Amino acid sequence: SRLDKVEAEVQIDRLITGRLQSLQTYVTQQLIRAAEIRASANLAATKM
Amino acid sequence: FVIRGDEVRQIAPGQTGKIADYNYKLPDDFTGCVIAWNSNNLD
Repeated sequence: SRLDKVEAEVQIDRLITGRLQSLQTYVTQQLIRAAEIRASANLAATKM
Repeated sequence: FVIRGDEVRQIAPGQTGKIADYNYKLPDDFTGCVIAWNSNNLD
């Protein structure tokens, strides 16, 4: 609302980039922890 | 066309103004060239 449209688009690009890379970080962390849990689970299956 | 010097800055995408509001407006994706010059000595 409070700015020119082009400047607002330039501003919105920042939010887009920040949120996108933050989502990427969360996804990577999920991947690593998934590897952890799946290795442990197969270990548990073998133990049982 | 012919416009006054006050509206000279107005010719650009996203600009407001009398001509921009009600007479002549540019799109954001305007792919072209703008040329203007004084003609007070002729008009």
